[PDB]
Amino acid sequence: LKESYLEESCSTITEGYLSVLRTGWYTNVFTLEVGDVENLTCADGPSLIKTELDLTKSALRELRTVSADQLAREEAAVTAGVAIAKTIRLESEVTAIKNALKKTNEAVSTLGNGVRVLATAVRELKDFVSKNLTRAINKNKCDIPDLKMAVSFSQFNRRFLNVVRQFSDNAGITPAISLDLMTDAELARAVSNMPTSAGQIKLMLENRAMVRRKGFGILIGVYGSSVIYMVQLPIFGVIDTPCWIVKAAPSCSEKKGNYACLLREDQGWYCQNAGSTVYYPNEKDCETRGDHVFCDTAAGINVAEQSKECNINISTTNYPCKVSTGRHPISMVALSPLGALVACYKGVSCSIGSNRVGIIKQLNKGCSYITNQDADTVTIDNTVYQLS
Amino acid sequence: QVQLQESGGGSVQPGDSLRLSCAASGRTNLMGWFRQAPGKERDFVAAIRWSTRTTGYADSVKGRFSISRDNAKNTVYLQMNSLQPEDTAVYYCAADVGGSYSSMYYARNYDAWGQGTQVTVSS
Amino acid sequence: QVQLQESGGGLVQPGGSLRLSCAASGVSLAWYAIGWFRQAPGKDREGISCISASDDSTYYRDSVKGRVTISRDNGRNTVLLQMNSLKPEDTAVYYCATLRANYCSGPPTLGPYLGQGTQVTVS
Ligand SMILES: *[C@@H]1O[C@H](CO)[C@@H](O)[C@H](O)[C@H]1NC(C)=O
Repeated sequence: LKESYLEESCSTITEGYLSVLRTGWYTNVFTLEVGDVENLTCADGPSLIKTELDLTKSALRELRTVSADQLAREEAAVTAGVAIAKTIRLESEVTAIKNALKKTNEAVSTLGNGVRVLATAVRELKDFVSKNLTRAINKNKCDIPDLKMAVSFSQFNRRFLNVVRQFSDNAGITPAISLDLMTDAELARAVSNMPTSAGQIKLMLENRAMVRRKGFGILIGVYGSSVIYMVQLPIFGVIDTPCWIVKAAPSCSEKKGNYACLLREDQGWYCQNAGSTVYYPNEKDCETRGDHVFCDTAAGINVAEQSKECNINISTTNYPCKVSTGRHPISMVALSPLGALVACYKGVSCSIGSNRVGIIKQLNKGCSYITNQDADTVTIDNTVYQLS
Repeated sequence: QVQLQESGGGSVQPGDSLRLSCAASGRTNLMGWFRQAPGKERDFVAAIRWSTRTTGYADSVKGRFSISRDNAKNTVYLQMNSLQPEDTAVYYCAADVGGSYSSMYYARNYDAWGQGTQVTVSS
Repeated sequence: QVQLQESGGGLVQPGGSLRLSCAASGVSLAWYAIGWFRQAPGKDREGISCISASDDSTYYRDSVKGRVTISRDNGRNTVLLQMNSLKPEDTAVYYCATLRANYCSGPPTLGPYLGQGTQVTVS
């Protein structure tokens, strides 16, 4: 990273960051098979299997009601997701997805809209119910001497119960993708199937947490014993393009006593989203992972190419650079990725110091740029900032 | 949060001038004026920040308008001279309870908003 | 992060041509504002050309204007600098670089990444 100090505007541009920008959404439809648990009955009273089977049936009914509510209610991210979900809810699409996964647990499906989604099947609970539990419950007796059966029921219905709980606690649209909606291996498989080049897929597989964080899930519905839902994952199609951070402080001069202060109002993150310069005002909109900067394409603001020139000549006429003016100098510290801007004016004693030897140097009045190699701490009166 | 009370609008003719006022129910740091015109989107007109004691205007308005503040009354005044048909809009007063710095030129950085005041230029 | 490598230089007679190329291993320079600077013996390092990231606008210093052309090559993954009618004054080490704020307009300003250079000699 290279941090350049602009004396004209008492600012800093830090450059060298490599971008990672979202360019779309990939839909992974999931079909979780529960089996014919609603044709099983335990009439022998309290048992572990009975409690587990009651939890399972109650969950299936709760998810049916939640889907009813969601569909009675649904009559940019969640907008597109709900659109593609209404597309999938068509009977043709549901049958086509359940047939595509007739002999495989993963397939590439194509909807009527041309949308290319990934269909996945979670068949563990159906397999347990049809190939084991149904034979164990003979003549409506579930207080059997096989405790491994109850343990297995718990193990194989944990995920179904968790999915139902998360979709019911959020009315059909979860804000986050849990490990029960989509595991880590399923997430990697979804990433590998995204419509983007190899480099983006490699970068995203190496940063799966960032992908999961920006994703959500939408319940499609309960079709028989099959709970169908969908996970929308971010597709980062633009990578390794320039990003830079601008940080500023009040630049004040004096003329015959009258002060003139200027402060850049364009501070924040900037990234070259493929021919469009995008500005993120709040630094919480971007996160730094090593050399890469993940910025949320939402909350971004397109700015003209000419705005960049504010870092070369703040007084340019080719663009109205965003600045604020004043006549009352304010002393301030603006920490930059590799240092700090220090505006020191009358009535303030500013200094730079170290963690081992203490104060290094009193700063002169004006705007100074301190590097994290020159000092470890900056001080304005009694306020102390620690540099990176 | 703070509630903002605006005033001063009107129906004025090309070339004439108006003055708008906006007072706050509490302490404000960044206080300014945006404007949304019929059919267009909300745009920045001018703001003052007290943390940095600085003032900014948009390019469309610089030279015509002027913004001033009374810190004791948490009040902000906006003089609007040489008003032309293209300044016809609903001007909203915006404010920020205070704290961290952030650009004045962007509405997302303001958390308090008024209902608006009409300014109509014609004939 | 980004390792710029320059190639295509060498010896030529007066009036000869050359095709210098700027590439980045594993990184497409498609949306990088790129600049060609040159260090001549005895003189200061001057930025002679640059190409923009938005609309591929170009800048050429009058020293070389008309005798050089900057463009994007290899599916827009590399940057090409063609040079014609070469003079002995062009003898120098040519570097390719990224520009400040990803901006090319007028004399280019050095950015975060600079190459190692390629010698161009004109007997
Ligand atoms: C499920 O059934 C298979 C045979 O159908 C059996 O081998 C396996 O042990 C059963 N699983 C459990 C948990 O009982």
